Amino acid sequence: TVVVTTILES
Amino acid sequence: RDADTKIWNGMVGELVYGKADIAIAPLTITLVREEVIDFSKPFMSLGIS
Amino acid sequence: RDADTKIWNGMVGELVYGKADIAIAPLTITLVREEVIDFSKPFMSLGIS
Ligand SMILES: NS(=O)(=O)c1cc2c(cc1Cl)N[C@H]([C@H]1C[C@H]3C=C[C@@H]1C3)NS2(=O)=O
Repeated sequence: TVVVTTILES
Repeated sequence: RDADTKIWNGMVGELVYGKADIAIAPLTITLVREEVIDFSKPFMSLGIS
Repeated sequence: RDADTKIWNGMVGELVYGKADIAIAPLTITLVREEVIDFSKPFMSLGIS
């Protein structure tokens, strides 16, 4: 699978 | 960038150091980030308000 | 693109077919143009009005 990085901002 | 140690942090660090493959995230398209990782055509437009 | 002939015209047609090196123009970043020629990052934002 592919690792999708992101951040917790509404 | 840390100014002296010259390692990237953050999500740009996760992409450079091979931890992650794609940053689908509110990452601002800047010059100094462009040189070390590719950016898409921007998916959303913004400015100082 | 020409319909039933599949030949580009115009400013995109000059870049695909090698007659021109670079387009400093009001040239809209669209899907089918991206598949044949690379675009830079946008330099103005607009819309159909
Ligand atoms: N409505 S919006 O502001 O979220 C928004 C913003 C943008 C959209 C589409 C929408 Cl719906 N598309 C453009 C795209 C068209 C070409 C130019 C920039 C990319 C490729 N990017 S943008 O200018 O950043």
